[PDB]
Amino acid sequence: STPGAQQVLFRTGIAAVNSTNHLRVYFQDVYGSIRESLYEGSWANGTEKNVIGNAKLGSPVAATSKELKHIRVYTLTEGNTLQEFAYDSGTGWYNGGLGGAKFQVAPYSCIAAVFLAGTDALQLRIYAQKPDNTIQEYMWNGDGWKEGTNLGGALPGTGIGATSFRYTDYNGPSIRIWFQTDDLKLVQRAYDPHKGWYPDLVTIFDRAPPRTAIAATSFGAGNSSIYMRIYFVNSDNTIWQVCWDHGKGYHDKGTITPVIQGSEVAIISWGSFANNGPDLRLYFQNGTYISAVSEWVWNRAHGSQLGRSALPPA
Ligand SMILES: CC(=O)N[C@H]1[C@@H](O[C@H]2[C@@H](O)[C@@H](CO)O[C@@H](O)[C@@H]2O[C@@H]2O[C@@H](C)[C@@H](O)[C@@H](O)[C@@H]2O)O[C@H](CO)[C@H](O)[C@@H]1O
Ligand SMILES: CC(=O)N[C@H]1[C@@H](O[C@H]2[C@@H](O)[C@@H](CO)O[C@@H](O)[C@@H]2O[C@@H]2O[C@@H](C)[C@@H](O)[C@@H](O)[C@@H]2O)O[C@H](CO)[C@H](O)[C@@H]1O
Ligand SMILES: CC(=O)N[C@H]1[C@@H](O[C@H]2[C@@H](O)[C@@H](CO)O[C@@H](O)[C@@H]2O[C@@H]2O[C@@H](C)[C@@H](O)[C@@H](O)[C@@H]2O)O[C@H](CO)[C@H](O)[C@@H]1O
Ligand SMILES: CC(=O)N[C@H]1[C@@H](O[C@H]2[C@@H](O)[C@@H](CO)O[C@H](O)[C@@H]2O[C@@H]2O[C@@H](C)[C@@H](O)[C@@H](O)[C@@H]2O)O[C@H](CO)[C@H](O)[C@@H]1O
Ligand SMILES: CC(=O)N[C@H]1[C@@H](O[C@H]2[C@@H](O)[C@@H](CO)O[C@H](O)[C@@H]2O[C@@H]2O[C@@H](C)[C@@H](O)[C@@H](O)[C@@H]2O)O[C@H](CO)[C@H](O)[C@@H]1O
Ligand SMILES: C[C@@H]1O[C@@H](O)[C@@H](O)[C@H](O)[C@@H]1O
Ligand SMILES: [Cl-]
Repeated sequence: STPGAQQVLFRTGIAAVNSTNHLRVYFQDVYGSIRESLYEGSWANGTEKNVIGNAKLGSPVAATSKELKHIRVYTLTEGNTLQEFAYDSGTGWYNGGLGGAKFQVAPYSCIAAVFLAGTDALQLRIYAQKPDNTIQEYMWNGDGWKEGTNLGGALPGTGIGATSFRYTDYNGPSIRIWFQTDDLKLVQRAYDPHKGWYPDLVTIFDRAPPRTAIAATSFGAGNSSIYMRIYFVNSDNTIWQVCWDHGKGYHDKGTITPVIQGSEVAIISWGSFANNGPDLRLYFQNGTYISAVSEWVWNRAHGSQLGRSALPPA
């Protein structure tokens, strides 16, 4: 290992945000602090100096952005309330208003977060699990944090993945979330502006490890068209990918890369098939320097490859 890698919590929550190939990755250190590593032509940071706040040890870590102008990082307090670390260009980092609402969630809750797509407005949707094991949506629409739609029961401790996109023929954003139910299946719920939340769950994987990590992205929105990718840790101790492609639906799935038992997972993307992409980056723990965070890359030029073997501070 390295003194650097040893600072990274084993099975840390992982999140990532980007503006094309300008990357930020969030993780928890062994003292409970949330740190940011960065890629701006090369990897940097992830040190004691790149602390953006503190969270309960073992906390989920979620993040969403509007390019790198506005970044929001979500975690649990020691009291099992949702909290938020915020960055705005020109202001830097501060404690977001989410914590002030004191939303109490199950101590084992995960978190997902999206900015709503296709608007300049800063509108956020956060997904977590309440003590009754239901998935609750929380909303910011410019005038305080409020509860949104309750999305029903899920396996206690389920991973939660989420993405927002805007079809170019729609007048408003869509949302898709993924989670695990008590029967251990992985499922999708869906929100469109005309149907609201679709009544029924769509199964994307028949049986997954209990509380397996779940991470999702979408890209290349067009007229009533989208591409989506969902990742989770399967029982073979690897990340698997599930593929939605326009015109084919949920038509394929397969292993991507080995991880440590119980690794968490983050995904970012940019670009589209129509324009010499997309690009995909996955972050996870695969045992490099024991506890370092590693990267997997997909692009058009070279397809599937391992990227940075050990992210800063390793
Ligand atoms: C090794 C090398 O010199 N090039 C290969 C590498 O590409 C990286 C470079 O092309 C670099 C040029 O300045 O641009 C990088 O963006 C790219 O790296 C990858 O993407 C960035 C955004 C981060 O995720 C990096 O950790 C990641 O490695 O890798 C590519 C594709 O995987 C090609 O092999 C290049 O030949
Ligand atoms: C690549 C690099 O060396 N970045 C360092 C630099 O980053 C900051 C500058 O780019 C600055 C220009 O006005 O804007 C800052 O907000 C930016 O901060 C970095 O990017 C944003 C989006 C956040 O992710 C920040 O946490 C991150 O630091 O200078 C800073 C210190 O000011 C850091 O050393 C970066 O390493
Ligand atoms: C300038 C200022 O006083 N900011 C404090 C205020 O933050 C809100 C304002 O910053 C407002 C005007 O620019 O923008 C809001 O977006 C912002 O709230 C933050 O961003 C939104 C998208 C949500 O993520 C919020 O939870 C988050 O705070 O009030 C906050 C508390 O809400 C802080 O005190 C800011 O310093
Ligand atoms: C897959 C398909 O073509 N039809 C399903 C699907 O409905 C589609 C359909 O309404 C089209 C209209 O062009 O818009 C979407 O593709 C929609 O699917 C919804 O969004 C996609 C991105 C996925 O997340 C999908 O799971 C979701 O349902 O779903 C409906 C459910 O009412 C029916 O199952 C159609 O037969
Ligand atoms: C839509 C479809 O049939 N997908 C196949 C396909 O996927 C490839 C393929 O569409 C080529 C076309 O030359 O473009 C990419 O390689 C695409 O890859 C898929 O999307 C990228 C973003 C990644 O998520 C990657 O993991 C994924 O496979 O061929 C592959 C095998 O090479 C599969 O058979 C898909 O189901
Ligand atoms: C985008 C939509 O915004 C509000 O209407 C919420 O009540 C819905 O759950 C959804 O998040
Ligand atoms: Cl110093």
